[PDB]
Parts: sequence; structure tokens; C-alpha cells
Amino acid sequence: MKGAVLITGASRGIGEATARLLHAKGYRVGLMARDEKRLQALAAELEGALPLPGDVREEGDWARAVAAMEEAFGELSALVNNAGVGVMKPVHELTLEEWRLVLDTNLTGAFLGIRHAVPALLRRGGGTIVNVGSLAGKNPFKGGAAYNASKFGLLGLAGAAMLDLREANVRVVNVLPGLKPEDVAQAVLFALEMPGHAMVSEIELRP
Amino acid sequence: EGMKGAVLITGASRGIGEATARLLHAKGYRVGLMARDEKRLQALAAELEGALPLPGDVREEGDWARAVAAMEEAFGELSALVNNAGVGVMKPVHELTLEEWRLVLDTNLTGAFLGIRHAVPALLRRGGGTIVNVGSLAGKNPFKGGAAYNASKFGLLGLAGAAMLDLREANVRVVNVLPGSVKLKPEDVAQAVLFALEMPGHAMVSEIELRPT
Ligand SMILES: [Co+2]
Ligand SMILES: [Co+2]
Repeated sequence: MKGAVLITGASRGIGEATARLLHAKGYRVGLMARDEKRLQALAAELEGALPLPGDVREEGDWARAVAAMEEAFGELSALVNNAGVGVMKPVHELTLEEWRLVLDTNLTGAFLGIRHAVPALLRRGGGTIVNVGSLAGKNPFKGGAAYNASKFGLLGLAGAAMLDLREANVRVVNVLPGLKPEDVAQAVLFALEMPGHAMVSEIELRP
Repeated sequence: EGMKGAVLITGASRGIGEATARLLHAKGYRVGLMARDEKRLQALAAELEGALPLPGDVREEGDWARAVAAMEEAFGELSALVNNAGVGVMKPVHELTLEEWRLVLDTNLTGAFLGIRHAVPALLRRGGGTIVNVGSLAGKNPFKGGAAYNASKFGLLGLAGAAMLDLREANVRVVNVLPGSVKLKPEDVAQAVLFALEMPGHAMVSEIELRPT
């Protein structure tokens, strides 16, 4: 009875470390990821976890994932918006398709996560939404136009969302890594157990 | 008189956009008026001789391609771009539809990207130029109902920051013009946009912050 937590980009990096940590801590986690091959292996490692291969950009996949969490665990206590991809090229060399891939996955994906998760959290009397910040701090860098745009956008989305859901006992917390994936994973764990009283809205880790 | 530059302005039919158009044109700059409301663009184009009415949607690469090209055919070149297009839908984050969300982000954020993508080549043709982004307070201060608006305004700074680092070696200056922290008239912003454009070349300005006096 630790709480059902949905995690995007769970097949690798921070997502995987987070998945592994929460599962080893008694959390019943849902693993959302695009890479089916990796997810399949992780689904057998974390027995009990709910493997949910899909596309964070698709609103349909989000409906199915949240519905699946409630059907398998009876509820959704938290969402960890981690999913994040990049395409490092000079701003004027990026194509619309590349721009969209990053923005739709990193930013639109988080928005959809929130939209589809809130209704499920409300039915549980509340919950937590954790967003993973940029893995390169909050300073612009060459070739990062799309990436920075998505990560900065994410903060704006999270800031407004925090104010919106605050009275419905839904805490929006940002975990901003900008070392090791196991580190960020620890930060996410803290955000899920420590707060609760809806006060901490941002945890930052040293570069 | 008649060789100050050719500037393409988005959201030119109203507010800051229109104020920038009137000033720059009065100062000798050739201007392209980009906005969706064709009637208002035509009306404003009539008030300014030479002004190029370029109705179009900043979300479409197609309209940007045609706009920039129209600029080069009418004025022989494009010297600068001013991003001022914007739309707003405010409401609780989870109550926002995917459609309402895309309207805001594609127009306010993707629109600037497409603008940089299609204006740069025309600027590289003449050896350089300027891209001015009109910022917003919503770019730093979250607020109830601003999920999509804040996200697009925060993201704009991310895009702009990396953009200036990518283009500075090609002599393309990306400068941001935005409000202070804590009323600012449309004419005041137009003035800042004016300076950003006309200033000597040497470790120039990357950002100009304004506030009501
Ligand atoms: Co993944
Ligand atoms: Co209009």
C-alpha cells in the first residue's frame, strides 16, 4: 500500500532508475515507454510492475495507461513526467518534424500526462505529479533550441499547473537535475514521500 | 531616404505589432505586415505607403516561406524579423483540450521557430541581420489558467537563448525585448524594438528589459 505511480521514459536513464527504486521501495509502478524491446526486459526484472509500451505524444495512449493503472492497482497516486528526447542541431537547421518530436514528447507529453492523470488522482482524493527538469541546467546552449524550448516550457506548464491543482490536493513538484541517474531517481523518491502536505514545489540537485 | 531596411513583423495587425510597424515605417524601414486578419492588415497597409500586407498563419511553414520570399521580391532583401504573433486560452490545466493547447503553443512557440528557420537564410544572403523577439511577463511568472500560455512564453526564452548562440557567428543577432518584473504601452515596446535594430556592430545587445516609468 505505497501507492501506484506512473512513469514515462521508464525503459532507460532516469526513468529506469526511478522505476527500479520505487519498485524496490514497495511502490506499484506503471512503466510507460516507447522502446518496447527495453521495456519488455524491464517488465521481467521488476515483476509486478505494469509494462505500458506507448507514445507519450498520443492522447489515446495516455487514456489507456491511466485506465490501466486504475484497473491493475485500483488507483493512481502519482505521475512522474520523465520522458525526454533531444535533437541537437543549429536552430535554423532543425526541420519542423525534429522540432515537433522534441516539443511533442518533452512538453506536449507532460501536458497530456497531467490532463489524463489529474482526474484519476482526484478520485483518490489527491496525489503527486513530478516533472523532471533539463539534464543540462536552465541555461541555453548551442544546438539546444528545441531541447531548451521544451524544458523551459515544461517549467511554465508545471508552475501554472501547481497553482491550478493546489486546492484539489494535487501537488506538482519539479525535480531539476541540472549527475548520475540513480541520483535523480533518489530526488524523485523524496518528492513522493516527504512533501504530501503540498508545500515543496521544487527540488534541485547540484551539477 | 529609402534604404533603412526591410523588416517582417508578425502580429502586425494590432497592439505591439502594429505599434512597431507604424514606428519602423515612419523611421524609414520597409515593413511586411503579417497577421491572420486580412481586413485589418489591408486597413493598416493603407495607412502606410509601401507597407506589404502579408496575411498568413505563423503555424504554417508554407506561409512563412511565402512571406519571406514576398519580402525579398518587394524590397530586394530581408534585414530583420520581429516575432510578435500570439494567442491565448486560459483555464485549468487538466480542463484544457489538446486542441486548445496546440493553438497556443504552435502559434506562440512553434511560430517563432518557423520564423527563425525561414528568415535566417534571407539574412545570411545579405551577410547578417536581426531577429527581435517580443517577450512577455508570462515568460517568467506562472499564473492560474496559464498552463499553455506560460509554457509557450517560458519556452520562447529557451528557443531564443539557444538561437542567439547558434547564429551569432553568422552575424545574426537574436535580441529579446521584454517587460520588467513587477502599464507598459505598445508604443514603448516598439521603441525598444527600434533600438535593437539600429545600433553599431560590436558585442551588441542580446536583451532589453522595459518597465513603466
Ligand atoms: Co523510453
Ligand atoms: Co490577427
